[PDB]
Amino acid sequence: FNRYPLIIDPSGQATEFIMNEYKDRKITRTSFLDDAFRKNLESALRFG
Amino acid sequence: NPLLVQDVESYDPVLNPVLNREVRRTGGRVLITLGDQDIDLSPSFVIFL
Repeated sequence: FNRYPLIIDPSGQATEFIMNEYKDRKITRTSFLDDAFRKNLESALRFG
Repeated sequence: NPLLVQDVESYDPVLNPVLNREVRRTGGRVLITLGDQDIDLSPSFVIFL
């Protein structure tokens, strides 16, 4: 991808595939509704 | 990077977390809170006063 992907997975397989694929890089699952989105976003932007 | 600091009689208390090794490990990084901003502490750092 060039632009960041937007995944549409009604079955939930793609999210677990992404979890497994980037697990070695310490991938974090968050949500837009969660109030911790700001801190997680800033931490990701500063530390990969 | 190794660091040598002179005039230690004018010691800056900003070094207190660094000398105390008050590190916070999260996400594989080693976070040191130098004042108000977080810095990823590289393991090769050393300071001599």
